[PDB]
Amino acid sequence: KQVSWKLVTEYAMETKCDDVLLLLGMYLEFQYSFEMCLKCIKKEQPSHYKYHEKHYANAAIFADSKNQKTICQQAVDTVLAKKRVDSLQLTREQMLTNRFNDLLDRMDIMFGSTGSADIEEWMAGVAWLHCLLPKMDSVVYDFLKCMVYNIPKKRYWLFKGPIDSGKTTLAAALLELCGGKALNVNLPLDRLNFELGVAIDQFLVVFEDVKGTGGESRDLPSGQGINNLDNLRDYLDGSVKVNLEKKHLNKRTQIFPPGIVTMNEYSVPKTLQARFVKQIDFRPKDYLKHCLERSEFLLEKRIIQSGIALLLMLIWYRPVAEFAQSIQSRIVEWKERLDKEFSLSVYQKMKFNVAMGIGVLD
Amino acid sequence: KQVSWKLVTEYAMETKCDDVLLLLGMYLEFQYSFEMCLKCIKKEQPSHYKYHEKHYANAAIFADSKNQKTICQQAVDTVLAKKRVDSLQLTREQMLTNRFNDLLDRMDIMFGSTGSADIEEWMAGVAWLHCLLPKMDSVVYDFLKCMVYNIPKKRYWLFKGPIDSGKTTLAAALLELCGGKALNVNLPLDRLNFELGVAIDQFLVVFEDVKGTGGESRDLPSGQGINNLDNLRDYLDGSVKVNLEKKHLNKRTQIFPPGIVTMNEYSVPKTLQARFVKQIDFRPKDYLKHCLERSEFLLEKRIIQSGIALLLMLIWYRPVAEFAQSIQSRIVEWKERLDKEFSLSVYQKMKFNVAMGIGVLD
Amino acid sequence: KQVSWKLVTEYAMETKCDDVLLLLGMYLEFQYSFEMCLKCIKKEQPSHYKYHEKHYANAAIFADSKNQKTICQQAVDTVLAKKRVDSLQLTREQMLTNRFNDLLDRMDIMFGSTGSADIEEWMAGVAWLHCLLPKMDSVVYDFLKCMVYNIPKKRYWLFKGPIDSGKTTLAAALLELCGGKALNVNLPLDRLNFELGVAIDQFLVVFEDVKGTGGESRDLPSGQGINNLDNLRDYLDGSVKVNLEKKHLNKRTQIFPPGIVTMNEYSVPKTLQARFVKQIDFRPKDYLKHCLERSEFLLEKRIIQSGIALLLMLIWYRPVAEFAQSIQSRIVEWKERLDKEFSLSVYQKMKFNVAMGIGVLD
Amino acid sequence: KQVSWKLVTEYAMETKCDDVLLLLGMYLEFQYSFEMCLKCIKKEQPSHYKYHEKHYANAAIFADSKNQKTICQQAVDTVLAKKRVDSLQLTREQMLTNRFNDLLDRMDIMFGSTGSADIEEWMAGVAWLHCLLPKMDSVVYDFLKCMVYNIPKKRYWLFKGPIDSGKTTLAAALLELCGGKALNVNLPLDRLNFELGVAIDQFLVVFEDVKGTGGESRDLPSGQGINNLDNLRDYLDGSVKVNLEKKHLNKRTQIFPPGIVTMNEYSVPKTLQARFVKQIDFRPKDYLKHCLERSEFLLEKRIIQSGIALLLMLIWYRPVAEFAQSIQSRIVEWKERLDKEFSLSVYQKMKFNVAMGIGVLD
Amino acid sequence: KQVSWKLVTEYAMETKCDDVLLLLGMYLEFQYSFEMCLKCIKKEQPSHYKYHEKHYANAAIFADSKNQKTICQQAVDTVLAKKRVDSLQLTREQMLTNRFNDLLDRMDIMFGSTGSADIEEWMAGVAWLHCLLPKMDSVVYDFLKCMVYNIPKKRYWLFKGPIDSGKTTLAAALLELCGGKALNVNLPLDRLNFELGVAIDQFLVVFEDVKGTGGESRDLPSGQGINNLDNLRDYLDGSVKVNLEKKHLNKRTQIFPPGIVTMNEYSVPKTLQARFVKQIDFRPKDYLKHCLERSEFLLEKRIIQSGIALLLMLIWYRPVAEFAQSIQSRIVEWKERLDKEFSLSVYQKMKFNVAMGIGVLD
DNA sequence: TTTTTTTT
Ligand SMILES: Nc1ncnc2c1ncn2[C@@H]1O[C@H](COP(=O)(O)OP(=O)(O)OP(=O)(O)O)[C@@H](O)[C@H]1O
Ligand SMILES: Nc1ncnc2c1ncn2[C@@H]1O[C@H](COP(=O)(O)OP(=O)(O)OP(=O)(O)O)[C@@H](O)[C@H]1O
Ligand SMILES: Nc1ncnc2c1ncn2[C@@H]1O[C@H](COP(=O)(O)OP(=O)(O)OP(=O)(O)O)[C@@H](O)[C@H]1O
Ligand SMILES: Nc1ncnc2c1ncn2[C@@H]1O[C@H](COP(=O)(O)OP(=O)(O)OP(=O)(O)O)[C@@H](O)[C@H]1O
Ligand SMILES: Nc1ncnc2c1ncn2[C@@H]1O[C@H](COP(=O)(O)OP(=O)(O)OP(=O)(O)O)[C@@H](O)[C@H]1O
Repeated sequence: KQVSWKLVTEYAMETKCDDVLLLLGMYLEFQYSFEMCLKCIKKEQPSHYKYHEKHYANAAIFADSKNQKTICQQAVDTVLAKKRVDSLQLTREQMLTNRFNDLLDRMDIMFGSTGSADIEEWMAGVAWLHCLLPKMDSVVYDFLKCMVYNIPKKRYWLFKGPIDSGKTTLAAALLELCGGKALNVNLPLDRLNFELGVAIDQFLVVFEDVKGTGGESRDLPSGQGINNLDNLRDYLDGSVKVNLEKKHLNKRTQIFPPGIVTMNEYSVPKTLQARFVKQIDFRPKDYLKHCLERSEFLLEKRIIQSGIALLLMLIWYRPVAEFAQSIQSRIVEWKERLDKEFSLSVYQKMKFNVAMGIGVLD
Repeated sequence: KQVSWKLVTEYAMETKCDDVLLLLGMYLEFQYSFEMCLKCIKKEQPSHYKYHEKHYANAAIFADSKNQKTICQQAVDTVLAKKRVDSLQLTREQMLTNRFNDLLDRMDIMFGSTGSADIEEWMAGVAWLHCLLPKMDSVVYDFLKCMVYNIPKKRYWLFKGPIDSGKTTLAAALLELCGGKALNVNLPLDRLNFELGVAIDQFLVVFEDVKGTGGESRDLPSGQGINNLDNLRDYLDGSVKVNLEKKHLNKRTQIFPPGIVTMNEYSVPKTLQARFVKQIDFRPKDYLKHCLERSEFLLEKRIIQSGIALLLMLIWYRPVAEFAQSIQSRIVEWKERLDKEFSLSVYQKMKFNVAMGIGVLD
Repeated sequence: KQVSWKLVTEYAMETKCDDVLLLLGMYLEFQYSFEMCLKCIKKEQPSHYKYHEKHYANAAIFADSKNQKTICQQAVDTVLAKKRVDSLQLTREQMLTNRFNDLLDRMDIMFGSTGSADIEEWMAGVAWLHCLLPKMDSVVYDFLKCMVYNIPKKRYWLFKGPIDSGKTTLAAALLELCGGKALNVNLPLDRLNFELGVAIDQFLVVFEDVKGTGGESRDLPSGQGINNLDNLRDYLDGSVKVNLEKKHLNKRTQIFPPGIVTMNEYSVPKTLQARFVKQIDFRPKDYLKHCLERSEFLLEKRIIQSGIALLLMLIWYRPVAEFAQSIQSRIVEWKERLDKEFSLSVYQKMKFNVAMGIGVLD
Repeated sequence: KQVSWKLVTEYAMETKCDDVLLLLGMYLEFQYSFEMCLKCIKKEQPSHYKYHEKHYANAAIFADSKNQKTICQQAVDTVLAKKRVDSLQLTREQMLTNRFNDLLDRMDIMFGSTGSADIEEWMAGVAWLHCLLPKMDSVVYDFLKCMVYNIPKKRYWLFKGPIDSGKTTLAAALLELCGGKALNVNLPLDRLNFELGVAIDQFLVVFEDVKGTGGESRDLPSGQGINNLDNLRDYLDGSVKVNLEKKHLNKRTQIFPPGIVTMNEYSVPKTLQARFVKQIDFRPKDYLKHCLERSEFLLEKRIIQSGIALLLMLIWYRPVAEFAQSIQSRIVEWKERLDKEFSLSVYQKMKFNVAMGIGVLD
Repeated sequence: KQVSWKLVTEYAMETKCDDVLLLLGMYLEFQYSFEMCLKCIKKEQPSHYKYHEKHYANAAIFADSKNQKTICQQAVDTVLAKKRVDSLQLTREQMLTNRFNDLLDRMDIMFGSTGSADIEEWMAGVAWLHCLLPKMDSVVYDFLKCMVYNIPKKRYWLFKGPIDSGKTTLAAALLELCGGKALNVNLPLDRLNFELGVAIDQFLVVFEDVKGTGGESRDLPSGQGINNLDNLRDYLDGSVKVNLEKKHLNKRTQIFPPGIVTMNEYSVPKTLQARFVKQIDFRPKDYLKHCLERSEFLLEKRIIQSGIALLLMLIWYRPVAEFAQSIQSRIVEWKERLDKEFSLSVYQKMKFNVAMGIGVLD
C-alpha cells in the first residue's frame, strides 16, 4: 500500500537508464493497464513492453505518490554508482567484452523477429567499408589490441589526408566502438585549459585533424593545433599521472587515455611526428561516393558512421578464436547466419559494386 | 480531505503547461464558483472554461495548502518528463503530426463559435502568401519532406535576397509550423556554444545574417557569421553527435537539428554552398506591399507571419494522401468546411486583387 | 491559534506587492493595535491604514510564527503568478487600462484629505509641457495608440536634439505613464546580452543617448550605441520571438517591446531611420528656462517629468470617448473635479505667465 | 529491522573509501546472497570478498532504505575527517610509515593467491632501475631521509640530463612512492601563483622540464622556467611559510614542501645552483635502450615507473633496522619470501643480463 | 538519551577549533575508552588527552547520531561568532594580551616535561637575534607599542638592505608574534584589489620585497610595486576607512591595518619616505654566517624564525611592569623559571661565542 | 552550478 522504491531501482538497473526525467517519464506510463496499452500491444519499444506488466501495480501507487522526483533521483544514483564501481575495478578487456555484448544484444533485435531491419543493407555497408583501405577488419583488430593494452607510447596512430578524406567519419565509428571523445586542440589558451576535462574516465581521446599555422599556403586554414602538440609532451605516452578540469568545478586526477591523431596535410616535424607512434592516411576516391550516391540508404541511415558495421566487419573477417573466450559462442551463433546467407562471391559483389561506384543492390 | 496532486498533474498534462508560475496562476483561478465565473460566461479562454467546473472541487482545497509550489513543481516535472520520452522514441513524422494536431485544435477555436477570427481574412492571407513565390504550397511540401527524412547534407536551405523580401517572414512561418528555434552566427564560439545549446532538442533551427563577404557596395558588412559556419565544416550537417550545453543540466552530446539560414546578399564559399542543398532567391514585388497596404489586417493580425497561414495554404492546396496517415480525417473535414463559404473563383478574386496590389476585400 | 496563510496572500494581492522583504516589513507593523496606531491616526500610508484594522487579528498570530519567510514567499509567488497569467492573456488595451486605474488611485490619494500637493501646481506643469511642442496632447495620444496596437515595423519613435532639449523630461513622463523600463546600448557588445534582458515582460522601453561617431565635428562625443542598434535590428521591428537572459536562469522567449530612442544630432544611416514610425526633433527655447527659474517647486516635486502630469493633461485636452469604457466613469469624475477647481482665466493666466517667463504664480 | 549507519561507517573506514558513489555501489553488491556470491568464490576483489559476509544482513536492509545517499555522505565525511586529523597530527616519518603499509598490503594481494602478478618480472625491473645510476639504493635512501627530515635549505635535488635519459622516469617512481604532485613553471610570471596553489597539503613536488634561456644554442627551447625559480628562493629554502592561490578561494599559508628539479643541459645561475643539496647527472646509455627494447613486459605493465619497484629495491638491499621500527615485521616477512623466491644467482644473472643489453631473462 | 550539542560546543570553544572536519574528527576519537586510549597514555596531543575522559560519555552517543555534521556545524559557528564579537569590541591591547596568553600556553607544553624542546637551544637563538641589530629588545618593544596605539601616519616601518641580511627572518618572527599576513604589491594594477582583501580583519600586514626601477645598475631587478605604493597612500596612512574585497563577495569597509615593508636598495621617493615612521637598515655580518653553520640546530628547528623566540627575548630583557597587567602574573613565573636555568655567565658565554663567530655552545 | 573569477 506504498511505493516500493526497490522496484523502481530494478527497473533503472534493467534499463541501465541514468537520466532522472527519462526514468520518470517512462515509469509513469505503466499506471494504465498493460492489458490495453497500445505500446504493449504493438510491440513498439523493449524498454516498455518487456516491463509494463511486471511493474504495473507499483506504477499505479507511484502515480499517487508526492515524492516522485526524489525516488527517481535515488534510482539514477544507483546506476551512476554501478558505473563508478565498474570503471575502477575492471580492466579494459572485460569492458570491451561487455560493450560488444551490448552491440550484439542490439543486433539480436534489429535483425530479429521485429523485422525492423534487414542486415543485407549493412552487408552492403561492410562491403563499402571494407574497401576504405586493405583489410579494414585487420586494421581495426590491430587497433583494438593496441588501445586495449594501452602500452606506453604505442598509443596513437594517425590518419592523414586533405580535407574531406574520410578520417572524421572513420573516427566516428571508432569513437562509437570505444566510448571515446575528441579534442578541439586549436582552442585559445584558457579555453585550452579546460577543453581537456572531457578526458575524465574516457576510453579514448582523438585529435581533430590538427592544424598548422601557415598551412593556408596549402589552402589549409592555419589553426593552432600542430604548434600546440609542442606543449602536449607526455599525454600520448601516458606514463605519468595528471589532473583534469572542465572550468571552475568539474575536476579529477587520472592517466590521459590513448587514441588517434588525425590531420589534414600540413607538414609535421620529428618532435611532433613520433608522438603519434603510428600513422595511416586516406583520400577521396570518388567512385566510392558514386556507389554511395547509388546506395543512398547507406548515408540516409549514416551506416558509414555507425560502429555496428565495424563489429559486423570484424565478425565475418575475424576467426572465432581471436575473441574474448566467454562470448565466443555468440560469435559462432552469428557466423552461422553469414555462413548461411552469403557466398564470399556475394560479399565480393558488394565490395566491387562499391569498387566500381555501382549501386550494390543490382 | 486533501489536494489531489494527481488532478493537478492531469491539468498540467492536459494544458501541456511547463512554466511553474503560469501553472500556479492558472489553477488558482478555479477557486471561485464556475457557476458564476465571468470568464466562463465570457468564454474567454479555453484553458479556463473547459476545466473550471471539473477542477473547482480540487482547486478549493488547493487554495488552502501550505505547500503549493511543491505541487506545481512536481506537475511541471511530469510535463518535462513526457517531452523527454518522446524526444528519443518518436519517428520524425509522428513529431510533425502532433504539431499539426495542436495547430488544428486552435483553428477549431479561432474560426469556431468564438468568432475570434475569420478564415476569410486568413485565406486572403493565403492568397497574399501564395503570390509570394511560385507554386508555394508545393515548394513548402518539398521543405517538409527534406526536414522529415533529415538526410545527410539534405538538411539546410539558404534564403537569399534584399531587404523587405520576406525571406524572414517565410522563415518565421516555418519555425511556427514546426515549433523550431533560432540562433545567431556573429560571435566567438565560446559563448555561442551555449546559445547553440538552445537546440538541445529541436525539430528545426534557423540562423540569420551570414554577415558574408562583399557587401561594402550593398551597405553590408562581413564578419563572424561567415567566419564561423565554414569553420565547423560538417557541424551544420552533423554527421556525428557533439556536445552541447544547458545551465544546471548536463552538457548533451547529440546530432544538431536541420533547418534554414537566411541572408541579405553576399558571396558564399563553395564549401558552404555545398551544404546548402537548396538556395532560394527572394526579391521585392511592390504591388504585394500595396495589397498589404490595402489589406493591413494581414500585418495587424500578423496573418502574413503565421505558420497557421502556411498550414491553411497546405490544406486548401495539397491532396489528402500526401499527409500523415492517421490525421487525414481532419484534413478532409477542413477542406470540406472551406468551400461551404469559398469558391475557387473568389479565392482567385483574392489572387486577382493581390496580383494587382489591389486590396483583397470586396 | 494558527496563522491564516490565505489572509496574508490576500494582502499581497490587495497591495500588488512582490518583494518578500517589503511584504514582511509591511505585515509585521499590523501586530500593534490599529486602535492606537500613529500611522493610522496621521493617515500616513494608505497601504497601511486601509488594511491595519483588518489584518491586526491575523498579524498578532503571525508575529509569533517560526515559518514567517515561507508564508511571505508563497504570497509573493501568488502575486508574481498573477502577473504571468495576466501578461500571457490580457490585450494591450486591458493592460493599459489597468495601469490607468493604478495611477488614478494614487491621484485620488494625493489630492485626498492628505492633500499633500496642490492641483494648482501640477496644472502649471501641464501648461508648461503643452507649451513645449505643437499639439503636444495629440502627439501623446498618437504614441499611446501606437503602443497599444503594437503594429510591426511601426514600433519605435526617435527623439533627436541637443542637450537640455527636454527629451528625457518628456520621455520620463511617457515611461512613468506606460510603466516601461530604460536600457543602455552604449556597451561592449556582449554586455547587451544580459543588459537587454531587462525588457522581459515589460510594456515599453527607452534607450538613452544612443551614440554615433564623428559627431565631434559638432562637439558630440562618439560611441557604440548606434552600431549596436544596427546589430539589434531584429528586436526593433518586433518580427519574431527572440529570447532574453537572467543570471542563474534559463532564457525566456518573446517579442521585444516597443520604445523610444533619444539622441544628439549624430548622423543616422537611413537604413536604420527607415525602421522608425516617426520622429520628433527637440529645439530648446529660452523662455522655458526663465519660467523654470522662478518656478522651483516644479522640479523639487519632479512634476514636469511625472506621468501623473501627462494623465492630467489628457483629462484636460481630450474627449471622454477617447478613453476605455470602464474608466470613463472615473474620467468623468476627474473632469468634474477639475472644472470645479479651475476656470480658464486661471489656466490661461498660467500659460500667460509661462509665455511671459514669469514664475507661474502671481 | 533498521539500518546501522555505524556498520557502513566501519566499512568506509576499513576500506578507506572517499567517493560516495564508489561506496554506494560496492555496498549495494552485498545485498545479493553471500552464500552463492561468484565474486567471493572467485576471490576477485579484496574489498568485496573479505567483507561480504560480515556486512550481508545490514546491506539487505540498506537496499530497502529510502535515504541511501544521506547515509553514504555521513560515512564519507567520517573518512575525510580522519584524513584531516591525521594530516595535522602525524610526524612526517609516520606519514611515510603509513604509505609503506598501504603499498605492502597491495603487494600481499598481487603476489598472493590472486596471482595477478609475477614476482620474477617485477624483480627484473629492479635490476634495470638499479643499473640506471651507481649506488641507486643508497641514492634512494638518502633522498627519502632527506624528505623525511625536511631540513631547511637542505631540501631540493637537481636532476640534469639529456632527453630520454630517465630523469622523468625516476621522478615519477619517487612521486608514486611518496604521493606528492608536480608543477609546470615555464609559465609567465603572473599565474605561477595559481599553479603553486596546487601544492597545498602535498608531501612532495616536482618541477619538470624547467626551461633555461640560451639553451637553444643546443636546441633546448628557451623559456621562463629558470628565471621564475631564481625569484622563488624562499619557497625552496623552506625556512618560512608562504601563501598559495587556490582558485575561487582564499589564500592559505604553510611551509612549501620539498621536491625535485629536472632539466636538460641548460646553464644555471650560481644563485639557484646553491639552493640544491645534491646534483645527479643522467646520461643516455645504449645497452639500457636496447635492453628496454627487448624486455617488453616491463613497459607494458609500466613496471619501471611504479613505486612498487622502489620498495622491492629497498627491501632487497637494505637492513631491516633502516625501516621504521613498527613495520620491520612486514620487512622480515618479505625478505624471507623474496629470498625463497630468488636465489642470488637469479638476481645476479638478471643484472648481468641488463649489463649485456640483451633481454633481462634467460 | 540523546546527544548534548552543548558539550560539543564547549569542546569547540575550548579547543578554539573552527574547521568542521577537524572538530568532527577529533570528537570521533573520543568514542573509544579513555582508560586504554594510547594517545592519552602517551600524552601525545593536549587537545585529546586533556579532554578524552570528560567527553567520552557523550562521544559514544554522538557516534550513534544520524545527524553528526549538523551538530558540528552548530558548534563551529559558535566559535566563528565569538571571533566576530571579539574583533568588533576588544581593545588592541587586549587583543595582544590574548595572543600572548595563547603563545604562553604553547611554551608550557613545549618546554613541559613531555615536551621536545629544551630552553637552552632556544635561548641560543635569542642571543643571536640580539646581535642582529643594536638594542634589539628595545626595537621590538617599540614596534609592538606602535602597533597597539596604531597612530595615523605614525604607523609604518621600512626594512632595507641587501639580500641575506635577515630582514625576512625578523619579519617572520614579528608576524608570528602579532599575527597577520604577508602581501605582495609587485602585481599589476588590477589584481592588487584582491591582494589587499587579504588584509581584512588582520592585526598586521607585511609587504614582501617590493621591487623598484633601474636598480640593475646595481643588479636589483625592477618591478611595479614601488609605484603602486605611491598610490596606496590612504591605506598606509590609515586616516580614513577603506573598502576591501575578496573573491565572490561584496566589498568590506574598515581602517586598513598597520605593518612592515621590506626591500632591497632601490631609491625611495621622498614622498613615500615621509610615510614611514622608521627606517631600519639591515647589513650582512660574516661573523654571524660563520657562527650559524657551527650552530645549525637553530636552522634545523626554525628557532630564529619564531615568535616563541622573540617572547623569550622580551621576557628576558624587559621589566615585568612593562607587560599588560593581567599576564604580568604568568610573566613573573617565566622570568623566575629562566633565572633558575641560566646564570648570566651562561648567557655571556653564549653571546660572546656568537660575536667570535664560534659555535654558540662551547 | 553559474557567476564571478580566471582570464587577457
Ligand atoms: N576514399 C574516399 N572515397 C570517397 N569519398 C571519400 C573518400 N575519403 C573521403 N571522401 C569524402 O570525404 C567526405 C568527408 O570525409 P570526412 O568527414 O571523414 O573528412 P575529413 O578528412 O575528416 O575532413 P576534415 O579534415 O576537413 O575534417 C566523405 O563524405 C566523402 O565524400
Ligand atoms: N516578396 C515581397 N515583395 C515585396 N515586399 C515584400 C516581400 N516580402 C516581404 N515584403 C515586405 O517586407 C517587409 C518586411 O518583411 P521581412 O521582415 O520578412 O523582410 P526580409 O527581407 O525577409 O528581412 P531581413 O532583411 O531581416 O532578411 C514586409 O512587411 C513586407 O511589406
Ligand atoms: N526644450 C527645452 N528648452 C530649454 N530648456 C529645456 C528644454 N527642455 C528641457 N529644458 C531644461 O533642460 C533640463 C534638462 O532637460 P532634459 O534632460 O529632458 O533634456 P535633454 O535634451 O533630454 O537632455 P540630455 O540629452 O542631456 O539628456 C530641464 O530640467 C529643463 O531645465
Ligand atoms: N639511461 C637511459 N638510456 C637510454 N634510454 C633511456 C635511459 N633512460 C630512459 N631511457 C628511455 O627514455 C624514455 C623516456 O625516459 P624519461 O622520460 O625518464 O627521460 P627524460 O630524460 O626525463 O626525458 P625528457 O626530458 O624528454 O622528458 C624511457 O621510457 C626509455 O625508453
Ligand atoms: N645579517 C646577516 N648577515 C649574513 N647572513 C645573514 C644575515 N641575516 C641572515 N643571514 C642569512 O640569510 C639567510 C636568509 O635570511 P633572510 O631570509 O632573513 O634574509 P633577507 O635578506 O631578509 O632575504 P630576502 O630579502 O630574500 O627575503 C639566513 O638563514 C642566514 O643564513
